[PDB]
Amino acid sequence: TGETLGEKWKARLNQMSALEFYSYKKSGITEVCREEARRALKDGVATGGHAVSRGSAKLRWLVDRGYLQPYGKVIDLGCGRGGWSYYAATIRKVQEVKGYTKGGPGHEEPVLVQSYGWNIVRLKSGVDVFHMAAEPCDTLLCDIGESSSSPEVEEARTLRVLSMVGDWLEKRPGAFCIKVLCPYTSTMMETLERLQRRYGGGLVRVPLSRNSTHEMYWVSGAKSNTIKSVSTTSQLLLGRMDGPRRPVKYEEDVNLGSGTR
Ligand SMILES: C[S@+](CC[C@H](N)C(=O)[O-])C[C@H]1O[C@@H](n2cnc3c(N)ncnc32)[C@H](O)[C@@H]1O
Ligand SMILES: [Cl-]
Ligand SMILES: [Cl-]
Repeated sequence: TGETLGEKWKARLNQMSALEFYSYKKSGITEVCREEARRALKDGVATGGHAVSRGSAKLRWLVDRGYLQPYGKVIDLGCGRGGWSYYAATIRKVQEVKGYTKGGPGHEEPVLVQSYGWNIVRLKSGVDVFHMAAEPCDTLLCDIGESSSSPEVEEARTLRVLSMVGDWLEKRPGAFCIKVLCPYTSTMMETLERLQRRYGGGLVRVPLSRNSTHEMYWVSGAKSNTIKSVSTTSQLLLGRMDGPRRPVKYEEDVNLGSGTR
């Protein structure tokens, strides 16, 4: 034994041919079509309302359902191109958005557009948040955690992120949304129970996530049980391996409009 449902999922995923993998990875998931956004942004459209990444749709999914309620000064850790920061800036109660990402050679760089509220956004590349000192904020967002074929690596990278965000959470933001790349190992589930006892919130699987990642979002507006919410997600991803391939559900891409606040 000792294999976790998610660890069993990850092995199977590892044992899957390329062929099994790419019909699996989107089997039955929710998705936005980026074709129009990607073309407009390539051409230089800044006021067409496009999201700079699929990230805006994911945060929209959570905010549309109250899984979190951004407000005040938003900090966006690992902001990449900025999908979460620009989405944050359209929300009425939000007043300031500060995004930080590493950028450079292998890493997404911030994209400058003029979606609604763009003028309260500042994205800063060249920042390794692991060496950034924590600062107060009202809404704490973190979308760091890069996929790996090894679950030991994914655990390691998730633990590293979670230790870092502890210092930010100790400043007591009222709202938060933290990517947990690997929630599925025994160490992670225990760690996550402990964090939830101290800081509240709970885990949510965003259905725009692909079947090839077990990521879940630790959000201030959930009250869910760690073991049940993570195990439920492992069985979901296991069960989409055994059935025949399901179609993708598209939602509309986000229209972030345009204009200053
Ligand atoms: C792919 S994402 C950004 C997704 C974003 N939420 C959106 O909607 O566009 C996570 C980002 O974290 C950056 N990152 C990874 N490690 C980092 C670190 N130690 N410090 C700062 N940024 C990091 C990656 O380059 C990556 O672009
Ligand atoms: Cl990472
Ligand atoms: Cl990452």
